[PDB]
Amino acid sequence: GSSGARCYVDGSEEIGSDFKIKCEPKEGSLPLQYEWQKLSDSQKMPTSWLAEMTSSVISVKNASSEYSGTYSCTVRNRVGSDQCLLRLNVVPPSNK
Repeated sequence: GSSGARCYVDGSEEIGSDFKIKCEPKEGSLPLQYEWQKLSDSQKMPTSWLAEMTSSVISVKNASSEYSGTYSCTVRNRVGSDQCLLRLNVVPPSNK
């Protein structure tokens, strides 16, 4: 499939739901430099954003129904320096 960049997100929006993010840059050889970028009202995640600076695989909690934002991934390798688009959404279950 993708060559050099792997970006996708696994997170189901629910009060106390399941979150997960994955981003790994594998272009023929090991990458040079890469860092994550996101826009989430809950942006306060120092240790979490550190792992995001270089993650490969991440797990989060949907404990908050306000964790809906547009994520993003950035990789820079002489052999494949580009960006990525990631997304995460956490909200409350609309019961009928």
